[PDB]
Amino acid sequence: MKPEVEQELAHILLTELLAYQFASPVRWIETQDVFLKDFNTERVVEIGPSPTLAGMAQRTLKNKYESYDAALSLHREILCYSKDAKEIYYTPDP
Amino acid sequence: NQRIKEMYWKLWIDEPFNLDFDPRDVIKGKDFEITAKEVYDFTHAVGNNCEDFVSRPDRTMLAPMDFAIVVGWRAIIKAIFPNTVDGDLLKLVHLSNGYKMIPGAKPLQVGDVVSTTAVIESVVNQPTGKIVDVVGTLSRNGKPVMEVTSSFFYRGNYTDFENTFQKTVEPVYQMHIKTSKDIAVLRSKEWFQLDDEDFDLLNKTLTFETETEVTFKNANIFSSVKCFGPIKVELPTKETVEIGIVDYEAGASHGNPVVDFLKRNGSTLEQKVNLENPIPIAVLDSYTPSTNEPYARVSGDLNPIHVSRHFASYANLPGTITHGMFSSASVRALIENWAADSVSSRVRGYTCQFVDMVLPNTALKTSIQHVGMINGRKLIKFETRNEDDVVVLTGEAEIEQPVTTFVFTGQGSQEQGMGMDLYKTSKAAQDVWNRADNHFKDTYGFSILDIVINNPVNLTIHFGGEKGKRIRENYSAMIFETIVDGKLKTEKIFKEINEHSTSYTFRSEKGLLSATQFTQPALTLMEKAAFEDLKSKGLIPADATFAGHSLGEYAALASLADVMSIESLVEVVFYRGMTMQVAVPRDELGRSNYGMIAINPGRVAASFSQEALQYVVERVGKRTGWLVEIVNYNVENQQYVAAGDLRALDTVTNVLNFIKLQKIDIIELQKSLSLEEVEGHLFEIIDEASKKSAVKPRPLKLERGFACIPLVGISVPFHSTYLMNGVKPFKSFLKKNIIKENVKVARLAGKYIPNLTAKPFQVTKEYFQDVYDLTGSEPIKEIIDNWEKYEQ
Repeated sequence: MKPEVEQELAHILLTELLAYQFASPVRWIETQDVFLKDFNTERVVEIGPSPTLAGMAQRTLKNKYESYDAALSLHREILCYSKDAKEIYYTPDP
Repeated sequence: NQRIKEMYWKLWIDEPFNLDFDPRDVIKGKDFEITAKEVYDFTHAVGNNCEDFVSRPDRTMLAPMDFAIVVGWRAIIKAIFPNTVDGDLLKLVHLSNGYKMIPGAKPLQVGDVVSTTAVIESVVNQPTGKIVDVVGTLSRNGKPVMEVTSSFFYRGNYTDFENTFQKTVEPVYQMHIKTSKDIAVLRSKEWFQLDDEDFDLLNKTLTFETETEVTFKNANIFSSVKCFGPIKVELPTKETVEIGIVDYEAGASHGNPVVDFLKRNGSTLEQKVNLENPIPIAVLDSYTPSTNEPYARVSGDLNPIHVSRHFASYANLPGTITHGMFSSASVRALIENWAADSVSSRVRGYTCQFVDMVLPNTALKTSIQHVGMINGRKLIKFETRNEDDVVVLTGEAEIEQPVTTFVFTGQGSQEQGMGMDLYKTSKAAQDVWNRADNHFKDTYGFSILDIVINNPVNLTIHFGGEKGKRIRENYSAMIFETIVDGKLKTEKIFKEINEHSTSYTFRSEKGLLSATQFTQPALTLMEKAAFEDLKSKGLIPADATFAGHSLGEYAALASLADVMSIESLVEVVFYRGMTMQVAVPRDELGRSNYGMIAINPGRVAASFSQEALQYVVERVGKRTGWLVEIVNYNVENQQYVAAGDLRALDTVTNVLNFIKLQKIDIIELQKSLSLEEVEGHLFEIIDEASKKSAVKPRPLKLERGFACIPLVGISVPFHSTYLMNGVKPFKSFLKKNIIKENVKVARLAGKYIPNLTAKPFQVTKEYFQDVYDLTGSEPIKEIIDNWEKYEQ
């Protein structure tokens, strides 16, 4: 497939996505089954003013990724930009 | 020296002895098929405990990067042999040894056959001696996997400036042409030749794939400098095309003019950000082995000086000096345990400079530090010191941060003075805010920065002068292309605004920072600014995934995708805001009979799942005749946000409160007791709940259920079926505002997670078909029907 054809298809796919995300229920469960499970995410950074999606990522982990994660020995970091700016910037106080 | 090359040839080189070859002619090493034995032996020799290099079944046994010398060494050392590069091999110093995995190269497997190639760059005759830096390019399946960079030193006096040369491939430099004197500068530059002389450079980024060949006369005078390469431009598609050439040639030069230009008027492609404080990782005690024989055998570095007492003594060395590369590999193994989190794949690069000399049976101590980042890769500085409190080894280690998924917060989370400190402190923050501020003041004649800072209760927009005309113009432009019975029902926003409207008032109950058309810009804007600050710090892995909650998705895609610019972002997010404000009937207070309830399925009953509440809302919506559904599938059986009618929220709250008080499950009674009985038995509960919910006034307060929680100040039912009619204008906007070119599929591909289809962004007929099924659309239906016509 040509570059500019794919740039046409990816634009119209994006316009669809945003246009219907506008007014459709958000399957946020299956995103949390994509990145935490399928991609095996090791750091969850909530770019927000207050930690809520950190709350929902944590509660997804301690429900259905408590036994799955400890077997692979992977360390999840549930961060939000508002509260854990130290750890995202890596600036521990002495 | 010729006999010394001969003898080192016999101990080292496995070819027919002839030193009569051009150093400038690229050297090809023979294929070395990696085996699990040679890896096991090399790992035990260096003292590598990593599970990555253990032969475990099913998984493919990784290769240590240290082993990359064993393949490469054959070609690498071979570079020092030529009759051009004359010197005693005994008084040869290994200065620096660098390994860089080129980004996109997966680490070596166990069944690989690796193509070895070495080229000779830096043959410089110093007054102290002769530094030879040689580039070994190792390739698997034709593609380069790692680069092996070695700097070697002949001690003595080398006045060999005839065959002295420097063949560096100068880094590429981007040059942004904003001002009219900049193109005047580049056209004043003689060496800037173009393919078409008339080519406009205004608002262009020009890259120079330039490389310099210098012959020397003296230690500083360059007898001739030939700096040349193709000048390309970043196209709107972000493809690179050659539009000009640098063809700089000069004789007795003391330096390059282009390099001086660049250190004042050129910007390096890559900067390595510094932390305020270097993070103390560890200080780990390395120990050299009694004998170097187990390392020398596997490595193939048969310099006797590492093993032979008689050799070491003849070379004025204080003993059978331990292989420096041994201690290097030993210290990286400690970097891999501590800073690579016991992972071999997390290593990008590793450069090690041998400062001092190390003997067998020594008590070294390695001071490791996490100092920096560069584009998501942590920078590790380690030094190695002996018992005598003398630093023997230095080195730098670029280490990939793992998969870090981003989640961007939606609405309701807004507060006063959000992201003010960052707006004062960070440069990039200032830049985002100021850009969006300037856009808003020139476009809509209001300061979003004013609104986030102090939150005025009401904000006037005065069309009072010439400035007021261009502001008012676009205040007539926004419309609702709402779909009603198949025909466009165009409703302009602010019907009051017309050709004779001089002033309009944005009216909020408590403060306009609460009204969604100012939350959405403010939230998104801050998040973008915060992420730009993270990128100016280089703390974001390029392998990261990213998603959003409701509004956040727009902030997430703007940040991690850069699909739409700051002015694009603010216009589209403000359009969304007002398009959702005025998609619903309101009053003077901006109160609508719509909102949300965050329902805990486990609270009403533990056995109560998300298929039970989906049935409950499906049955309540039809029995009441009001509009409500589940709009955010947040946590599985712990939080589902349901947006819809305020009476529909109140009746559903009453239904789930009564079900918890009665302690009866709908899933037990439907499958186990009687079939199609709990349907007519549910409608009496929904009737009872709906008659009490309806009586209450249209602006009824939303109160907390036992499972349910009221989303405070949510007038709009976001993501509900109520504003499916408002999709037709929004798509009409998105096609005008998102550009063909500005979409970069690779940077989106497997990285952007859409909210509709929680599957990584993929451009394939299956994904279009999945989107078409989930919500029918004429463009994607046409595209799947015409799929095989776009491939060719």
